Amino acid sequence: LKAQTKTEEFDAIKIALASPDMIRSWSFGEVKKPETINYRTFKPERDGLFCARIFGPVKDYECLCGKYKRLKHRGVICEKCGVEVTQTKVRRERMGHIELASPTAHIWFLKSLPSRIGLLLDMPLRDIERVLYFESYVVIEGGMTNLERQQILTEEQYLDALEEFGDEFDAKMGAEAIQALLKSMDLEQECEQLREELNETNSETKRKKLTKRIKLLEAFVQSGNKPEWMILTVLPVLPPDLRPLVPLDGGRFATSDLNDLYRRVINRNNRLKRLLDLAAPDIIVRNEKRMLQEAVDALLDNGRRGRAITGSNKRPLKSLADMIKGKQGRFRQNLLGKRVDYSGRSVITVGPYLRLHQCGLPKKMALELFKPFIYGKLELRGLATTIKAAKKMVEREEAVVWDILDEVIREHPVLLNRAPTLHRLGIQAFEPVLIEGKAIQLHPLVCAAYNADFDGDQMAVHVPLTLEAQLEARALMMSTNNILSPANGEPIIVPSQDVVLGLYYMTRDCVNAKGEGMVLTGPKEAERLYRSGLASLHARVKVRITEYEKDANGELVAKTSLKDTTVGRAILWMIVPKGLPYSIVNQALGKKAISKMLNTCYRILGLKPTVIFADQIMYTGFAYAARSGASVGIDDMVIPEKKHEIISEAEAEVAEIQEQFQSGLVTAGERYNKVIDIWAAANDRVSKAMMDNLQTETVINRDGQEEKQVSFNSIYMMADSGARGSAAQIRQLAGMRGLMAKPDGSIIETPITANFREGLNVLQYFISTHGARKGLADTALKTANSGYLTRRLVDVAQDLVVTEDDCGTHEGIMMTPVIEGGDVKEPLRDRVLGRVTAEDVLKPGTADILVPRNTLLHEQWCDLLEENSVDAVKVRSVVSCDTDFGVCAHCYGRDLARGHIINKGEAIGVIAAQSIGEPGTQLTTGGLPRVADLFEARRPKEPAILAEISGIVSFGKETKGKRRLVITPVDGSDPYEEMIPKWRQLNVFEGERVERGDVISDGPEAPHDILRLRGVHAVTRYIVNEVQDVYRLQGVKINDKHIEVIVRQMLRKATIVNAGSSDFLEGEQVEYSRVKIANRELEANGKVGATYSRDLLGITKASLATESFISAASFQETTRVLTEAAVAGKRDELRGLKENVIVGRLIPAGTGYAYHQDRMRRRAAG
Amino acid sequence: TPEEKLLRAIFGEKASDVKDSSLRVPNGVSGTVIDVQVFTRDGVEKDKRA
Amino acid sequence: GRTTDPVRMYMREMGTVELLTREGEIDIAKRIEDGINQVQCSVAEYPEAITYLLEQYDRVEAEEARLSDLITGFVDDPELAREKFAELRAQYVVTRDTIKATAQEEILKLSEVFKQFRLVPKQFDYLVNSMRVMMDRVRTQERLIMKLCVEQCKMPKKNFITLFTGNETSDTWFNAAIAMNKPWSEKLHDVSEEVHRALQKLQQIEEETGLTIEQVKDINRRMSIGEAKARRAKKEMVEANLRLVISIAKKYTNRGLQFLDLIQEGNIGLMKAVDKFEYRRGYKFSTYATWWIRQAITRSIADQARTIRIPVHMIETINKLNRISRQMLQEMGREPTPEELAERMLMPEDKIRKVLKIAKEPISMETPIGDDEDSHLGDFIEDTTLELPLDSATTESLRAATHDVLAGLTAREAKVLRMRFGIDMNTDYTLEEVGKQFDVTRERIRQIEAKALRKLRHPSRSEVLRSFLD
Ligand SMILES: [Mg+2]
Ligand SMILES: [Zn+2]
Ligand SMILES: [Zn+2]
Repeated sequence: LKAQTKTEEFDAIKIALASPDMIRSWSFGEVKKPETINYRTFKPERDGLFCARIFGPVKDYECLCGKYKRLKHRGVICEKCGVEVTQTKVRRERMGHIELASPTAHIWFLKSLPSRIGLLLDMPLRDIERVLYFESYVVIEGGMTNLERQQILTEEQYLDALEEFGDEFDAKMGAEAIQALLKSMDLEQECEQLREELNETNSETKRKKLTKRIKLLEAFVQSGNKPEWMILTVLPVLPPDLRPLVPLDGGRFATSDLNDLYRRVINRNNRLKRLLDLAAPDIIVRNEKRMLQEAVDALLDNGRRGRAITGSNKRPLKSLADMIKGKQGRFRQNLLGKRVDYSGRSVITVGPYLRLHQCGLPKKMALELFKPFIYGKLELRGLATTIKAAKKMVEREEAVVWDILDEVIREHPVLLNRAPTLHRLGIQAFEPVLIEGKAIQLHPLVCAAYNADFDGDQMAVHVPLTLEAQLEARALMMSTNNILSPANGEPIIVPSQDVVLGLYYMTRDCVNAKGEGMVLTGPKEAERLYRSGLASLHARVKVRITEYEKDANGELVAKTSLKDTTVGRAILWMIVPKGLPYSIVNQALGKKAISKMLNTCYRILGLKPTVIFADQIMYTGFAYAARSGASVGIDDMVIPEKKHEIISEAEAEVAEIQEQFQSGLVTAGERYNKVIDIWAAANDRVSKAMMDNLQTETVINRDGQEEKQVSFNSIYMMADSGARGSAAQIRQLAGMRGLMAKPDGSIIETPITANFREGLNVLQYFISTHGARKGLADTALKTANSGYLTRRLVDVAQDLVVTEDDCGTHEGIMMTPVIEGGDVKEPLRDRVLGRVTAEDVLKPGTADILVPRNTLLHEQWCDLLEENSVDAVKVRSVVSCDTDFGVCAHCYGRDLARGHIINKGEAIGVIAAQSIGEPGTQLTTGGLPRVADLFEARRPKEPAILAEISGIVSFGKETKGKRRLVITPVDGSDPYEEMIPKWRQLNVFEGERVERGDVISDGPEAPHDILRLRGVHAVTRYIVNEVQDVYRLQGVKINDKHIEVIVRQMLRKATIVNAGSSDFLEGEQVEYSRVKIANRELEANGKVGATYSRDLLGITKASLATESFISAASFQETTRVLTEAAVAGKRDELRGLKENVIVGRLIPAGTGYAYHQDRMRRRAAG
Repeated sequence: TPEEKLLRAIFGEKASDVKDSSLRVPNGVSGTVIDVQVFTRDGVEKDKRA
Repeated sequence: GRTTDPVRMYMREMGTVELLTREGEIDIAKRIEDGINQVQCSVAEYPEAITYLLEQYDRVEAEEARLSDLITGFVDDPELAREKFAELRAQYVVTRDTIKATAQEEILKLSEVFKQFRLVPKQFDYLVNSMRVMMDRVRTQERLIMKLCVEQCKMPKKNFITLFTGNETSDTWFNAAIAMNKPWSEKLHDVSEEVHRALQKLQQIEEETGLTIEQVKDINRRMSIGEAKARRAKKEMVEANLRLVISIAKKYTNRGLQFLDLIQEGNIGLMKAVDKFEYRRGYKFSTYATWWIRQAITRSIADQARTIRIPVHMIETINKLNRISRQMLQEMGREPTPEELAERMLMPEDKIRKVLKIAKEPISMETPIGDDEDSHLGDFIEDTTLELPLDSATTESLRAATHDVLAGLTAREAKVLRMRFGIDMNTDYTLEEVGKQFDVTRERIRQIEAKALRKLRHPSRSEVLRSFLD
């Protein structure tokens, strides 16, 4: 079967050097003229940069001369001036060329950092350029006389050598010379010779270089490029509509700078032809060749020579290289962004009446957005005669069409997005609800995920046009379908502030009120009791309730009892569906507990009940918060009655120490520390005074004289419930606020003795100012840093997607509680939850299999684990997965917005990166830079060293900057001898044995070491635990999984040690290697298998390694990537995400996985 | 072109040699005209309104 | 060292060349005279170079050409030209029949009278070209006859040149030297059919050109020599005088062309100056060359320095226009009205606006607009040539509307209407044409059409097609 010829749908792409003939293939004519347009009739001047004959008609299906104007005549080339009449779009397509008189270097291959022509010819750059400028003569094919082949002579030397050597000696100069070198070059001969030379001499200096060069040469052979190609004979011209001359207002014109450049090249070239035909002296024609080289170089990539300036304008003219590069990056225009139809934006407002599955959409906006749909529907029913008339109807805004829009809106979700998109939840899909007004209404419960306040934040809407986009929006991007953070299984739909103050005020108990101690049949008459004013919202009461438990087998058990609770809890219980116990609502319901309620509800009753539950919780929260009449007054903030006294005593301390300094008893510095310490203590005193007073000081009467309970004071309830405020800010409101520091960071020894409730004075405020500005600047900067980190992260991962289902390995990491120094800084439960057991675990007794090998440990399995005392669970990690080029779902974990195991095809690397990066603003050596350092694998500043090998050690030689440590293992040879600088204080015992990876000194260690001297599991544990230290210290929840996938990408590369297939020291993909040695262990050589060594590459480095050049050209240096790929003739197969986004085809993740896989298998097949 | 022509033939319209460039109030903004100014090239005849 | 920036690698390269002494200019010029005159004389000694000129003049008076395309004047009008040519032809018709020892003195004079003719450069070029081509033709047979002996039939070149020189036509060498019993003698028999048959053109040359193969080489050899001398000397002069070119080109700097572009065009100007110069007028070469270089520069700038090329007189006009404003700027203590300079100038006076507008240069499409942000001017240029989807839909709908409607009429009325217009068919048809394809032909068709439209004109129908009018 003929495969095909004309346009199929392509796969891969290929890049290479271009032939004079191949360049001529694209060219439909030679531009012989600098002229553009006629200057009156603006028609293109034939034949020039803008030409109808070479390129195309100026207007659709119309000849230039005007003879053939009819759409009937198409493939006709007009007799007058040949122009085939065809759409004017082709003027945006067709190429052309220019035949250069003298050969010309392609500046991309001359100035690329490892100069291509230069290291191909094994010639230095300066020599090559020197020759190019006609400043020296260079030998070519020297024959046997006196002279080296690449040797460079001068005027006198060339003349002398010529007088001696006649023929059988050859030298040229300028571009023609270099081209002669490249053309004369035989790669094959060099190959043979170099292999031999490699073989004979043993020196590292010789053979390293030798081997690198021969490999380079064979790589360039394999191609298909040949050397002469780096030198330009023919120069292609960019199609004119891509560098347009188009008119403006006032009759003015504006055009691309490429026309200036091309014009320059053409003029100088033609002038060179002239100077050749006029028989000009060498000095002149040479200058013309130099100028032409400069012109071509300026056209291709400007700035690697003189930086030509555009006409009359100082600003340097943009060149083709700059046309490719873009800027603000690192941004290739799919990357930075692209304008999109069917979309809009505006200020957002509240809309609490909404179910969380919908959003208020302004009438006008929805009208303008769904316009084509409205047209088509209108004429579908017949309300509009034709599409034209349908426009005129909606343009009239006739009364009918609103009813049609109600139809087109119903089942048809819209995408809402906010500005700082961090994690994937930054975009969510809702159902449009038509709303009067220009503002968008956004569900309160979602305000968390968006990080969207109501202070004038704006949101953007997008319409999912195609059917697949509607179903993708509804089954994936839908609001209700992500109720959980992808970072951690904890609910992101957790009620925020007003609502939690509502449920808190509802469920809390006072000591006494109306209805205290009575008895009621159930929640119904409890609410009925409250609403009529008889019983207080909160009063201690026994009521009969019926709870349910599903603890039968998939079946709900009913039970009823008398519960000691409050009227409020009783009323609220009406909302709690089915199987949940009454215990959950019987507490005080803080922002934390109110969340665990929802979480438990989800993991018990499923999605739908959790959704409707959450909705109800929000509604009742708002309503009862409004009923509550919560407020904030000036007397709501209570200053400790003991404050002034504390201030006084602490103030006496300073004067004690001051007198001591005047008496010389204490020095200056120690004194400073003392006074700073006394004030620092005073602050804690006032804080822990105001907190006692504020918290418990409601003293209230029940029956007998007195009792005291937690306060009903507003600001307290706010800070306590989790609504808003915190003990720090409350402390700053009532008690004195802090100690400040000068710009230096030297902390002022006179703290602010006044707070916000009292007035601050001039000094106190002026001193607070610096802290303020440093705060704003710092946070505004940490935004940028966070962004950078996420970027590095997704660049490092991306294409990692769940590919296979089960790789089926017993391998994994050993999961224990973190158990740090105190008790249990994080439990075993959270660490092992949602993960999959590597192997079947014991009871304390055995042949008892409680959990059998690979079973996703869901909450129940985990609680079974907790019932027994089990202290340890080996867990499959993404880092150890046997599957190549991705991760198997069975080894990943369950985690998702859904509680079920991860689906085949979801791209986990991206959401991992996003998950690590979203909280990144919250982080305050330590901090966010610590995280960056960890992921970059950077060796610390003053690191320790670990024993290279086990066995007894001892000290030898002396004081040469290093006092050597000689290691002595039991059985093995001694020879490992390391040189440790003696001016650092050691640890290791001169008379004792040390295991490999022991402390031979103190200080932080480089993870490279931890990988090498300890091992893979050790280093992944080190990374994950350290970054988790950074985050967890800040109260950030990030599952180990994501850091573990990042880690997997970090160690991706490994350097070979042994042999039998590939080269000795090559850094190479383990996936590649392991696949090749697993393939090698059988068949092939019976076993030739090659050893490797795992390598730790930092994220920014690991991102550098990519097979796809379309991808590399995105975030890397474009100019270098395209060259470096072009020489090798590198053929990009796509495969990964970035390239497919760039080329504008389906993502090979997601819904796309089905397609790409289906195609990928169809490829390399029958 | 074709059927357009046909259409003009049926309805007999003199479709103009003049396109409409008139300045009209931007979509959605609604107000009252408080003033009008007319600037003319020095030497071109002032229109009636001006 | 070399800082690159080719202005330097040029400046330093020419900076070596020494300034000519006053006398040295005369040395070079004299060398030029010698050199050229050599090729002129070598042309004069060529019989075909005479006969050709004769036949060409015979073409001139036969009205197949004009006197301007043959002679650029002699030393000295058309009647005078006619008689001068009569003189040339006369010397030709004597010299021709004297080819019986005495003729030489007359052939020299034939050369002289031929030398009195100043040919159009194109004609001269044709002559010299023809000569050298003739020498290529001789080289053909020379290399054929050489290789057919030495390389093929195995004969030494040493003994090959012996019976060669002085004859190389007759059979004295070919048929009398093979019997010499040399090791290379009997070997010559195998190629004999190939050598003697190619000898025809060889002896033919002495007929056409009227010169033995001996002289044919000599003459244009001397010619080549002269040419070489000329180019050598002239080059020397140019290279000597580059400094002048640079010095002038420094005046034209910001006119919109690069420095090296300037100095190169000016270099070409100097080249021309050397080509047309004569030291015999006593006019200094410096002040004579200055004009030429300045001419190359000025004439080049006007032409190539614009993205939109404009005619020269236009540019001049624009310049004048820029001056008037200089007289009258402070004079009309604003600026002169756009209509004032119009009356100053000689021409119609509304042309100011047009000319003033056309003369403006385009703006860089990369011109940065606000924020320094990547929004640059060209990013804001919309495509007005594209058709909106909203309209495209209505077009695709118009197709359905008209298709339905013509499906409503009678098939012959539908055919006549679809025919009368370009509807779903190529071009559209003259009503006569429509007749012929119908065979029912004339006034007749139009009737149907009218009524056809009439049927479509009032409803069920028109309502839809009517809604299409905006
Ligand atoms: Mg905000
Ligand atoms: Zn034409
Ligand atoms: Zn796995």
